[PDB]
Amino acid sequence: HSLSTSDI
Amino acid sequence: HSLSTSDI
Amino acid sequence: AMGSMERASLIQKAKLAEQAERYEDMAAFMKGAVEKGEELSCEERNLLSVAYKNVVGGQRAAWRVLSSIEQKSNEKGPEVREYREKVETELQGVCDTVLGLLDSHLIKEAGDAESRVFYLKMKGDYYRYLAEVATGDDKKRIIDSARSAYQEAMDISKKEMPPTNPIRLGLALNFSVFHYEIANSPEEAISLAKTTFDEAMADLHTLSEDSYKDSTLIMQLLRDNLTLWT
Amino acid sequence: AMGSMERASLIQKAKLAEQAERYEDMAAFMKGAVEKGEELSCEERNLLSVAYKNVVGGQRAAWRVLSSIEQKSNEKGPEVREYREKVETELQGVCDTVLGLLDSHLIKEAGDAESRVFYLKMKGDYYRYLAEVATGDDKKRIIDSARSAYQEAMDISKKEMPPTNPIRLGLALNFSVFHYEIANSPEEAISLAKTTFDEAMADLHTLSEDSYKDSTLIMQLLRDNLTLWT
Repeated sequence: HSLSTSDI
Repeated sequence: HSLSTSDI
Repeated sequence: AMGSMERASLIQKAKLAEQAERYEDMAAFMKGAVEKGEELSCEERNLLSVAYKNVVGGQRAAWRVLSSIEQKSNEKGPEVREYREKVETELQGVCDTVLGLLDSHLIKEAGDAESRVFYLKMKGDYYRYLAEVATGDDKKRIIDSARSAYQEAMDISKKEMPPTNPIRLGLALNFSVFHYEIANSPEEAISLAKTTFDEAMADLHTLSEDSYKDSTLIMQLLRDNLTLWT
Repeated sequence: AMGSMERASLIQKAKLAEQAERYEDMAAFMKGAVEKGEELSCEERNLLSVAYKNVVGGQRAAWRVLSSIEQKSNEKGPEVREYREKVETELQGVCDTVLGLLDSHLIKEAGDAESRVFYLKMKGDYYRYLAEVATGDDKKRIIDSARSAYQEAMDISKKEMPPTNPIRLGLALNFSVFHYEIANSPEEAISLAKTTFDEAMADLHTLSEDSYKDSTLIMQLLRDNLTLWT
C-alpha cells in the first residue's frame, strides 16, 4: 500500500 | 493479573 | 443494531464488524439479535461473547492502567481519579447491559447443557468484572451473585460434561480466577485449578485430533496460573 | 462538557487517555483543550494529531475491509453496503470535526512556519481522507480543498524550512500520496518523492544524531513508496 505520515 | 478464558 | 433489522441481517453485520475489528458495533449487532427473543446457536453465542469480551477487555485494561497510577501516586491532582471514575462508569454500563441480556433472554430453565453452562459462566464473569471495581456492601452482593452463577454452572458441568470438555474447562479456569483475585481464597483457586488439570490430563487420550487443541490451550492457562499463584 | 475543566487538566487527561489507549477519549480532551482558544505547543499539537489519527485510522481500515467485500460483487444482499455506509458516515463526522477545529481555532496567519505548516498539512490530510470515500461533485470540491491546503503548506515549507526539516518531509510525503492515490498523477507523486528524498539526502551531513534520526525515518517512507510506485 501507499505509506503516509501515519505510518511512523 | 491472572489468566482467564479471554486469554486463550 | 436496531429492531427494524431482520435477525439474520444482524448476524451478517456482526460477522462484518468482527472482520473490521469494530467490536462496539459487533456487540450492538448481537444485542439486537438476542432481543429478537430466539435462541442463539453455538456459533452465535460465541459472536456475542467475542464482541463484549473485546469491549469490556479494553475498558478493564484502561481501568487497570489508571488505577495503578492512582495508587502509585497515593504513596496530588485529581485528574487521575476523575478520569478513572469515568472509565469505571463506562465499564459498569457494559457489564450491566450484558447481565441484563442474560437475565432477560439467554438464561433459560432448560436448554442443552452446553448452552446452559455457557450463559451461567458468562453471568459469573461479568459479575466478576463488576467486583473488580466495586468497593463496599455493593461489592459483597456482586461477589455473591458471581459465586452463585459460577457454582450453578459448575454443578451442571460436573454432572453433564466430561472433564476434558472445553466449556467445563473454561468454567473451572475462570472460577479458579474468581477464588484467587475476588474471593481472596488462594487455596481454593490452586486446588480447583490443579484438580481440573489432573482430571483432564487423565482423560486426554480419549480426545480426537481436532478437539485436542481446544482443551490443551485451557489446560496450559490453568498451569500458567498455578505457577503465578504458587 | 469539557468547558468546566481547566486547560492543563484536559492535557493531563489526554496523556492519561493515551497511556490507556483510549484514543476517542484522547481526542475529546484535546478538542476541549483547543476550544479554550489558546495556541497549542509543539507537544500539544502532536497529542491532538496522534489522538484523531488513531480514531480516523481505525475507521479507514474498517471502511477498506468493508469496501473490498462490497466490491467483490460478481467479482447479493444489502448488509455489506448498509454497514459500510454506517462506517463511512462515522468517518466523515470525525474528519468534519477535525476540519472544524482547524478552521475555527488552529489555522492562523500568525505563528512560526512550524505550526502553520503543521495545521495546513493536517487540513490536507483530512480532506484527503474525506476524498477517499466521496464520489460526485462533492468529491471534486473535496479534492480541490485538499490540493489547495497541501499547496499552501508546501509553499511555506519550501521557503522557511530546510530540506531535512521533518515536518517539511512529512508534508511532501503526504502530498505525494495525494498525487498517487487521489489525483491519479503517479508521475507527479514519484517526482515529488524523489525530489524530496534526494534534496534531504544531500544535507544529511549537516545534522546531529537526533535530527539525523528524525529525517531518515521519513525518508525511508519516501523510499518505500518510490520502490512500490515505479
